[PDB]
Amino acid sequence: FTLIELLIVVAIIGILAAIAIPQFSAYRVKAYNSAASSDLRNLKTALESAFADDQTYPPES
Amino acid sequence: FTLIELLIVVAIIGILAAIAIPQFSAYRVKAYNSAASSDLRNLKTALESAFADDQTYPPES
Repeated sequence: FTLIELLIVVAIIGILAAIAIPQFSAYRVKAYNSAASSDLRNLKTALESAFADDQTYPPES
Repeated sequence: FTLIELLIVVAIIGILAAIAIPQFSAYRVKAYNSAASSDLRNLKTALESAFADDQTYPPES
């Protein structure tokens, strides 16, 4: 509308364009880690189930 | 739901994935042993029954 109105908008667009976007890197690597430790604690039950069938842990591959 | 909610889950999955799984090796070898000593104490009764039939322990094989 008025030149002064178009001077507040550009003064607010500048504000709302920098709101300290956080580093969402550590908060995701923790999920990838806790998939692998879960997966290992599960894998152990398969190994120690299979031993109590065969008196041996499985052959590799 | 919220990023903080997905930060407690990964903080608990990490806990419940390490609960000091014990070594269930000695607690099974004892069973295998007590099968063999039972089996021997039984085998002795067959030998010393067979003697009191024949005046001799059996021939081998």
